Amino acid sequence: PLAAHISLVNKAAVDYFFVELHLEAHYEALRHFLLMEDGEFAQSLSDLLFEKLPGELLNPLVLNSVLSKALQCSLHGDTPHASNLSLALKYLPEVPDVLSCLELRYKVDWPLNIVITEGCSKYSGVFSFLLQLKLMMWALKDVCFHLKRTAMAGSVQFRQLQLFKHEMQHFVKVIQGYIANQILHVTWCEFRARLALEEIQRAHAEYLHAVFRGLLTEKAAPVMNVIHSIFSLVLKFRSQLHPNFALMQQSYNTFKYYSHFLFKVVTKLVNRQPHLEDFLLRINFNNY
Amino acid sequence: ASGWAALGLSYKVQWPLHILFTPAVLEKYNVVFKYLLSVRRVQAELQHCWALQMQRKHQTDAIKWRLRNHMAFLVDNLQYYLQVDVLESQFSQLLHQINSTRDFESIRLAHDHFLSNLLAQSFILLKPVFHCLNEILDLCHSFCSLVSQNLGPLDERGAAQLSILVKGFSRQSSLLFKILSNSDLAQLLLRL
Amino acid sequence: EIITLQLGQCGNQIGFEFWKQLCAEHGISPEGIVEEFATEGTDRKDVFFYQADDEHYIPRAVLLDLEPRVIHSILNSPYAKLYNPENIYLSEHNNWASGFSQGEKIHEDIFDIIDREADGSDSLEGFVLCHSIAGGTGSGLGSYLLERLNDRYPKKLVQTYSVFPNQDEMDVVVQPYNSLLTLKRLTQNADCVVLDNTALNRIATDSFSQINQLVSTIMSASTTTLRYPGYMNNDLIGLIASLIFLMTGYTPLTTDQSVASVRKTTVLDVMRRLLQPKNVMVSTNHCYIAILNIIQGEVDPTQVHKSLQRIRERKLANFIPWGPIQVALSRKSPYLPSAHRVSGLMMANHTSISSLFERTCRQYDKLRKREAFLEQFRKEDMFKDNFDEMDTSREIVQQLIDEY
Amino acid sequence: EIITLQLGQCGNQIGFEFWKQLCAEHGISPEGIVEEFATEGTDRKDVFFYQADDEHYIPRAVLLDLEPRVIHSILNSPYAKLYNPENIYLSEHNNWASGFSQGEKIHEDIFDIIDREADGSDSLEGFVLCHSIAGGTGSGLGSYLLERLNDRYPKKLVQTYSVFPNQDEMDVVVQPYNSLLTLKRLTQNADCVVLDNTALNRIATDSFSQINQLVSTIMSASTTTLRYPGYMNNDLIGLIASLIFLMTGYTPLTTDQSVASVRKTTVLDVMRRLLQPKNVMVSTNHCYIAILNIIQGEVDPTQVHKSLQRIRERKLANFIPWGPIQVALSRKSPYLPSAHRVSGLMMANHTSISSLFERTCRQYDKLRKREAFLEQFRKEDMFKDNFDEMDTSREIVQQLIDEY
Repeated sequence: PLAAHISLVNKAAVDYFFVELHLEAHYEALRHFLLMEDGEFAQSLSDLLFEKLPGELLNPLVLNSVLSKALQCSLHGDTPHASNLSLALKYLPEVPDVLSCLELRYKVDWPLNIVITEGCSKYSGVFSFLLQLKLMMWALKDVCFHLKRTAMAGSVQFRQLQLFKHEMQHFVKVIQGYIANQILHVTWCEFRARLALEEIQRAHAEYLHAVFRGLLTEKAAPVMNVIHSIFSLVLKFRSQLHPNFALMQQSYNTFKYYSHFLFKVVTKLVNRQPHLEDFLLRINFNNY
Repeated sequence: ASGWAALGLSYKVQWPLHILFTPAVLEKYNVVFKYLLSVRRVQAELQHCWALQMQRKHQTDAIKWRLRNHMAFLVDNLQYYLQVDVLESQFSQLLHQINSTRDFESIRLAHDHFLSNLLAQSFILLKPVFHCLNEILDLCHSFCSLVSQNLGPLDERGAAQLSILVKGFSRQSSLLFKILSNSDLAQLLLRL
Repeated sequence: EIITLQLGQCGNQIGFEFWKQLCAEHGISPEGIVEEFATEGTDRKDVFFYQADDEHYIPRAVLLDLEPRVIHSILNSPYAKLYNPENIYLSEHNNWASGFSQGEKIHEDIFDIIDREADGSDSLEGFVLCHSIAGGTGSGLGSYLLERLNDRYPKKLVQTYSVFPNQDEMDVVVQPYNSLLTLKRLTQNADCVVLDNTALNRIATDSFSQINQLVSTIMSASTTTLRYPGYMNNDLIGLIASLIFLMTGYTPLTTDQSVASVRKTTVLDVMRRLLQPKNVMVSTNHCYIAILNIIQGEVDPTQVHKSLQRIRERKLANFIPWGPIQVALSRKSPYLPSAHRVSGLMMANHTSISSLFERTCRQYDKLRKREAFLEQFRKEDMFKDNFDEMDTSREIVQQLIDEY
Repeated sequence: EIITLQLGQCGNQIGFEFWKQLCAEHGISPEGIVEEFATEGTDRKDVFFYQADDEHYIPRAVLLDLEPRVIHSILNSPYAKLYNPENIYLSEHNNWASGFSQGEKIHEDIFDIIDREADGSDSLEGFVLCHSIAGGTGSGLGSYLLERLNDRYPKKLVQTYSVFPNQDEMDVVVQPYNSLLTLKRLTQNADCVVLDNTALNRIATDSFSQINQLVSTIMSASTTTLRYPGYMNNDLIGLIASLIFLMTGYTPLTTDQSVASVRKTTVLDVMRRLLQPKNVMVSTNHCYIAILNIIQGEVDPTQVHKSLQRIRERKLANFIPWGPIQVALSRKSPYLPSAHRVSGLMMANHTSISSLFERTCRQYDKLRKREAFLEQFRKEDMFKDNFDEMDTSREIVQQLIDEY
C-alpha cells in the first residue's frame, strides 16, 4: 500500500515543474545568455565593453547600464526570463594581457531555487573563459580592419605581413569551433533527451560538469596554460597596428613555435580522455 | 599475457530471472564465449590470408603454403562445423522442453542439462582433445602471421621456419586421428 | 556492402531483373517504399541497398551503356523511379577497341560516380560486375573499368557474372577477339562466375526475360547468406577463400506452372542433383578443384553428414590427386512462398572449364591466320599501330590453359 | 545591416531576383506585408530589410541605371510596390569613359540617397555591389561609386558580385577596356565574388531568369548565417577574415523537376562535391588559398570531422607550401521546403583565377597595339588628353598577376 503511492507523488511532482513552472524553459534560456549561445548578444555585449579599453568602466552607472542597452540589441528575449541578469563584478582592477575579470549571475525565485543549486557559480567559471575568447575575434578583427584603410602600397613587406594574420586567425577560429561543438551541442544533446525529483539535482549536476570538455579541469590544466601563450602573442600583435616590422616578425615566429609545441603536448596526453581526442583532429589536419 | 586471454562478457540480469541466472550458471556461459570467440578469431584470421594468396596472383616451394593452408583450413572450418549443429540442436531441445511441461521445476533442470551438454559436447571438458586442438589454434597464428609479415617468397629463413610446423602439425594432425578412433562420431565423419 | 557495375544491353537487363528479385525478396516496394508487413523486418538491407531520408531505399547500382534505348525502356518500367538518376549514365551519341577507346575518353564521370557511391559505405567489401564478353559495349567497357579499378582500389574484391557467347549457334561475328581480350583482362585483374547462353537455354528448355530471371536467381542465391547473416560464411571473402573460374547450378529451377509435382525433397537428393553435368548451367581425366553447396530451408546437419558420407563412398565425384567440399546453410526470406521444402545452389571450380578457352582460342586462331574483320580495329588508337595486344592476350590465355 | 548597390541591366535584374529569393525565405509578401504564419518569426530581418510604420518591410536597396526600360519593367512586376520609389534613380535621358563621366556628373543625388539609407541603420557593416564589368553602365558607374565610396566611408566593407564577360562566346566588343579598368578599381578599392556567364551557363545546361536565379541563390546562401544568427560566424567581417578574389559553388543546384532523385545526401558527399572544378561556377601547379563550406540542414559535427579527416587523407586538394579550411553550419529558413536533407555552399580563394586576367590582358594587349575603338573614349574628358589611365590599370593588373 506504500509503493503504489510513491510513484504517483513523484510523477506528479516532476510534472508540476514542467507544465506549470517551465523548468524546461529556464535551462534553454540561461544558455541563451550565460553560455552566449544567442548571437547578436555576446557580439553586442563584448563589443561594447571592448570599445573602452580603471576608475571608469567600474561604477554601476556604465556596466549596470550596458546590459540594459545590450538586451535591446538581442532580438531574442525581453521576457520575464530575460530579467534578473545582474551584470556584477568580483574584483577591482588596477591597470596587453588577456584577462578582464567580470561575472554574470542569473537569479531565480523560491520553487526553482531548490533545484538549481547556488553552487551550480560554476557557470561563472566557464563564462569568463568564453568571454575571453571573444576578445580575440574582436581584437584580431580590428587589425584585419585596421590594415584595410592602409590600402598602392603593395610590396613584399606588406603581403608577407598579412599572411601572419590569416595564419594566426585560423588557430582561433578552430579552437572556437571546438568549443561550439562540445559545450553547446553534444553536451546539450544529453540532458535534453535525458530528462524526458532527486534525479533533477544529479542530472543537472552532470550536465554542467561542460566544464570537463571545456579544458577548465585541473587534470588537463597544462593544456590550458599553453593557450595563454597563444592569446598573449596575438594581443601584442594588435599593439603594433613598416617602422617596426622586424619587431613583429619575431613575434610571429614565437607563435609558430608554441603552436608546434601544443601538438606534441596534446599527443603525449592521449595515452593517459576521449574528449581530448577530437582536439587533435581539429588542430591537426594535413600537417604534423 | 595476451589481452584476448582475459576477455569476457558479463550480463546485468533483471529482477524476475534473478533466480534462474545465478553467478554460477552465468559463469559457465562465459567460458563458452571465451573459447567460441577464439575459434572465430583464428578462422576470420586464417581466411584473410586466403584473401591474399588468391589476391597474390601475378616459386616451386612457395606453393607449399596453400598445400598447408587448406590442410589447416579444412581441419578448422569443419571443426567450426559441428558447432552450428551442436548449438542449433541442443538449443532446439532446450526450447522444446520449455513449451511442453507446464511445470517450472523442469526448466531449472532442462536448462541446467542444456548447459552441461555444451561443456561436454564441445570437448571443452575433455582434457586430451582440448589440450591437442589448442596447439592447432595458436599454430595458425604463427602461419598466418608468416604469410602476412612479408610480401616476397619464403627465403629469409621463412622456409626454414615453414618446415618446422608441418613436422609438428602433420604430427599433431594424425595424433588427433588416433584419439577419436559417443560424441566424436558426429565430428570425425565430416573430416573423413 | 557492395557495388554493381553492369554494362551493355546484357548487363543492363541482368541488373534490372537482379534488382527485381532483390526487391521481391526484401519486401521493397517498386517505388522504393517498404511494405507494412515488412516494417519490423530483420533482414539486412545495407548490403545491396542504402535507405534515404524519404524512407525509400536506393540500390548501390550504376547503369552504363553505349546506347540509350535499353535504359530508356528501363526507366519506363514500374521500377523506374527506384534507381538513382544521378548514378545512371548514358552516352550522348560492336567493337572491343572502340569500347576501350570510349572508356579512356569517359574516365572522369564514371569514376566520379563510383567514388560518390563508394564514400557512402563504411565497410565496402568488393565489386560485382555483370556484362557480356562478346558484344562491343560490355567487353571493352568492362575491360577498361576492370583495369582502372584494380589500379584505383587495390584492396577491394572484384566479382563478375560474365556471359559467354553461344557456340553451337554460330551472335557477334567478331566475338573471338572481344572474348579473348576480355579473358585476358579477367585473368590479369579479376578476383573471381562463367555464364553461357548455350547450356543456359538448354536447361531452360529441358525470351531473355526468363533466361535472365534464372541468372538473377543464381546471383541472389549466391549472395543470400551475406544478405541474411547467420553463424558461418558471413562475408564474401569467406566465400572466395573457400574456393580459390567457376560454374554454377541450381536445383529448384522450376516454372511457376511446374509446382504441381511437390516432390518430397530431402537435402541428400538436392546436393546430389547439384553434381550432375546436366545441372551445371554452362556447356584428360578432367576433375574438380572445389565445390560449395548453399542450402535454403529446414536442414538437419545429421542429414548433411549422411549425404556427404554416402556421396563420398559412392565416389560420384573426382578430385585433384595433389590436394585434399563445403556445405553451407542459410535461411529463406520470410516473404516469398516456400514452394520448395529444401533447395540447393552449387558453385564449383572444375578443370573441364578449360575447354571453353580451347574453343575460343581455336576460334581466334581460325581467324588471325587470315586477318578477318581487322579493318575497324585499326581505326582505333589502341590497334592503330600494331596488334601486339592480341598476341599477348592469346599467349596469356594459352598460359592459363597450360596451368589448368 | 548592409546596403546593396546594383548597376546596369545585369545588376538591376540580379537585385530583382535576389530580393525575390529573400522575400521568399523570410515570408515577406510581395507588397511588403507579412504572412500570418510568419507573424511570430524568429528570423532576423534588419540585415536586409527595415520595417515601416505601415508594418511593411522595405529593402535597403538602391536602383541605378543609365536607361529606364529595365527598371520600368521591374515596377510593372507584382513586386513593384515593395521597393522604395525615393531610392530608385533613373537617368532622365556602352562605354566605360562615358559611365565614369556621368558618375562625376550625378554625384550629388546618388550620395544623397546613400546617406539617407545609411543614417537609418545603427550597425551598418559593409556594402554589397552587383554589376557587370563589360557593359558601359555597370563598369563605369561601379568604378565611380567604388572610388567615391572608399573615399567617403573608410570604415565599411565593400563586397561585390562582379559578372565577367563570356570568352568562348566572342558580348561587348569593347569589353577588354571596361573589364581592365573595372579590375583596376576593384583591386585599388574593393574589400572583397567573381562571376562569369560561360561556366555559369555551362553548369545550368549540364533565360537570364534562371541564370540569375542561380546567382541569387548563391548570394542568399552566402548571407544565410548572417541572416540567421547562430554561435559562430555572426558577422560579415568574420567571413572575410577567414578567407583573405573568390569563386563559388553550390551543390543542390537542381531544377524544380529534378527532385525525383531524392539521393541520400550526407554532409561528406556534399562537401566533397563542392571541391570539384565542375561545380566551381567560374570557368604552374596552381593551388588553393582558402576554402569555406557553409552547410544547411541537420548536421552532426562528428560527420563533419570524419569527412574532413577522409578528405585530408585522400589529398584531393592542394595548398600553398608557405602557409597553414573552414566548415560552418547554419539553419534553413523554416518556410521553404527542405527538399534536400543537407545542402552545401562553398566559397574559396584559389590561385588559378589568375588565368582570367591573363586572358583579358591578352585580349587588351591584342587591341592596344592597333588602337581599336578608341574614338569614343577620346570624346570623354577623362580620356580627352591621353590614356595614361589605361597604362596604369594594365600595369596594376600585371602586378596583381605577378603577386598571385
